[PDB]
Amino acid sequence: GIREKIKLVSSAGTGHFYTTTKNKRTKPEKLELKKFDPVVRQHVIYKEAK
Amino acid sequence: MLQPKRTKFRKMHKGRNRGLAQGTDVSFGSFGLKAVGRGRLTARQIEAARRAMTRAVKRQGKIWIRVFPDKPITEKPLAVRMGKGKGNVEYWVALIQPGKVLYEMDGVPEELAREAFKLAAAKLPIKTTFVTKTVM
Amino acid sequence: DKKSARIRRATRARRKLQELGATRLVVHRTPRHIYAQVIAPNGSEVLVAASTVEKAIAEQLKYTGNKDAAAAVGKAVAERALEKGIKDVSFDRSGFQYHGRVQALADAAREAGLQF
Amino acid sequence: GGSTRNGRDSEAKRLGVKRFGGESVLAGSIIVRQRGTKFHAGANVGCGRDHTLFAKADGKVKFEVKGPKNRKFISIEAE
Amino acid sequence: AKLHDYYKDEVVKKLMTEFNYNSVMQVPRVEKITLNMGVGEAIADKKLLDNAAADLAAISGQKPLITKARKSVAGFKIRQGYPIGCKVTLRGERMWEFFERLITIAVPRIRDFRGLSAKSFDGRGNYSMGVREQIIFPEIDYDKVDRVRGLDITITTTAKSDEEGRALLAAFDFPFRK
RNA sequence: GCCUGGCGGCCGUAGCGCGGUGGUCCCACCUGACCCCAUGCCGAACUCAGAAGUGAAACGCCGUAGCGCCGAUGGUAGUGUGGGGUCUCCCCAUGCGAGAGUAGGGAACUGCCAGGC
RNA sequence: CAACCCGAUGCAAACUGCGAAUACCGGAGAAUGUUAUCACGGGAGACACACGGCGGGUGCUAACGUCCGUC
RNA sequence: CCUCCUAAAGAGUAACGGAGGAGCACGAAGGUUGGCUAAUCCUGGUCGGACAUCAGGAGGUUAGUGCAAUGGCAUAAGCCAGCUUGACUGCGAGCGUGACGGCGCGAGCAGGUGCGAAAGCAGGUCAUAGUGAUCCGGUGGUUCUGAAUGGAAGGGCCAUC
Ligand SMILES: [Mg+2]
Ligand SMILES: [Mg+2]
Ligand SMILES: [Mg+2]
Ligand SMILES: [Mg+2]
Ligand SMILES: [Mg+2]
Ligand SMILES: [Mg+2]
Ligand SMILES: [Mg+2]
Repeated sequence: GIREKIKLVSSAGTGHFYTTTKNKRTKPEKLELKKFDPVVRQHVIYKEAK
Repeated sequence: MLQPKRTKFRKMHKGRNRGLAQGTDVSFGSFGLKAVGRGRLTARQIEAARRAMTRAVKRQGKIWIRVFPDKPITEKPLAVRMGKGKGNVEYWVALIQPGKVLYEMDGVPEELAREAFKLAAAKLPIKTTFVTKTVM
Repeated sequence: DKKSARIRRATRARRKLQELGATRLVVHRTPRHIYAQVIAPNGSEVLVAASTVEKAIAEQLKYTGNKDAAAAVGKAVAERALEKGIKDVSFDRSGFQYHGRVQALADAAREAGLQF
Repeated sequence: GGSTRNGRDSEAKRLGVKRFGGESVLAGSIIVRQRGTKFHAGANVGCGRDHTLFAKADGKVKFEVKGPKNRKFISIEAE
Repeated sequence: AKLHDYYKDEVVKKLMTEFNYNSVMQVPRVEKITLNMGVGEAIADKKLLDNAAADLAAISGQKPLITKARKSVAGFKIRQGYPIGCKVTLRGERMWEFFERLITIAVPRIRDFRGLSAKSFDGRGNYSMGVREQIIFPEIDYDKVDRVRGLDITITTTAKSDEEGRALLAAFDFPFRK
């Protein structure tokens, strides 16, 4: 395994979030890369990824 | 004493001969030994036949072997139940059928050959017959 | 061959457009001339075609294949392909890099009326 | 020994041979892996992720063979 | 285009009559020098090469093209990628301005030279040659420098064949030998 | 109608080799390049502005069968149904009928638009 | 001594530049068939099969052997 | 669980039959756009050695696909680079495949994105393995419920461990 799980929270105050994984080791920095949360009905940045 | 130096697969299935060979008429020497029967050469025979064959023509003349073993054929030991994976390749058989020109003589009288093959094909299981050379 | 690589370099689009089945505007370039013809979906028959090797056009031309030349053409292509009715099509740069004399005659045909 | 195991069904094959009623979007030819065992063409294409010859607008099936060195190619003519 | 002019000048006509070439096109034209300078090792330092490159640039003004390994199959090393070269072909003006840098003040700036091997034939006037050592040609205060250097030099002329290659290139005092 | 270019249709009887031939119409190579645009170096390619030069290369056409390639007729192999001989294989009636090989064929054919005579 | 390559010769369940019979799918049509066909619902039993023909794996192309397909 | 054969040219099939693989990897190795095209050998070239790099010729999927095998790939699904987050959300005509639970393919619609001049392509990777039903709970959201009323605990619904 090793490929730890990760959750992408919406930059917007909204609580909606996305889910995926990433190699905690190799890549130190946490993943940030936008998406679309139904709530705001608009695309937006998504942070948090160990 | 004659087998494939290498095989992509360790064990060949089984199958069965379906008559009519391909290497009929001679195409190397000038005589040869034909099939006339169906069966398989234990390969250990082709030599027993070849050896005796040679030993007569002595040195003189060129000999041929248009047949080859290549086929595994396994054997399961004595005390051993059925269904334990296929057995192990004990020997190597050579599938031949009516027509296959077993061997082929060339540099020798049609006398010191007709009575060299006749001497040869007497070690083999499958019946045989002498062959000339056929013009066309 | 320089010409060979060219063809294969656009064989894709020149198939994807086919897949769609839409009248396309084919443009062919050359050191001294500029060509433009609007072939039908079947790719067999050509509906309209205005080029620089045509007396009429070339007549009022400074030099064939001079961007300005590869512009008046596209317009004439539109002019023709419009009186004929053919409006709104698909541009097939065909190997050549949409940028110069091709980025002309194309938009010189766009503004000319053709939709794409 | 150490030999056995084996995959499963994975059916894969033509399910719309020759001209068929060809629904609005039948299967036609699954045979996965196949990008070239059968190619997408005509009023049908798709060629899903698993290379499943889609089959668009309803109609008879064709099954041809054209350009790029033979090539199968499946297309559907309307009835 | 100094030496360049000479071509279309006294040259050509000479080669023309050389074998009554059917056209002023069937005249083998000098087509780009190539250069290369095999990096070698590299892995050891991966520094001297960035220099060796700057050295390759010393001659040809054009920026060196650090050639990367390929097949990877190397008892030497080579891991598919990894740095290992600096070719830099020669184009027109620089192709002749450089062909005005040597065969005059480089090849002549010998080290012994008793006759340049006129043996580099192939089937297209293709002539290549190694210098064995940076002839110290107009580098930069060429004294500190670095251990040896050397490199390669191909001509790649449009010669129909080395059965003509030799002829051309000779239209200019090409070292060679008898 | 002949020749050339553009897009196709069919994809090797359409391909390759070999010998010949065509040029300010077309096509190319070709000239110049600070520039538009471009080289992990290079105006080579991509690109622009175009003279002067040449069909050399490329491309097209013509011929040539060396090689690809197409390929009968006959027989052979196999096989569905019915029957029969029979130790793992065949045979007969009947319908289907290869593959290879042989005779031979063969140096593509064609539609639409444009340009030149 | 022997690699590649050329010519001539064989072999292959996990080789194929070839390729059937035929089985299967679909469309049309006549005739025959006590709708044989499909769907929904009440009731089941049955999931130890055996031999024989054909195509096979396994076994020794051994077994009234064993394991599949098919009648 | 995946691949090939057995498997008799649709599907499907057995054995303690013959062979191998998976319990992952990737924020790029995904998307798009522009461009590119191998192995191998021959000859020539400083150090270059059978085999580094350069030149020319031959050759033509004999290379390359992140990992098995099979099928497939030049319009490349191979290789390079620019900009990027479609590895989006709600749905889904109609199918394939299953005894079932379930798994798979999917054009097109709505809202919003990225790349392209545009037609257009993108709901993850050439495809087929890379997985665990239910329960019991954990976390976040929601005014659905809330045992006299208002709240709350707990429960539901959606996301998820
Ligand atoms: Mg079958
Ligand atoms: Mg039971
Ligand atoms: Mg049972
Ligand atoms: Mg049974
Ligand atoms: Mg029994
Ligand atoms: Mg099947
Ligand atoms: Mg994969």
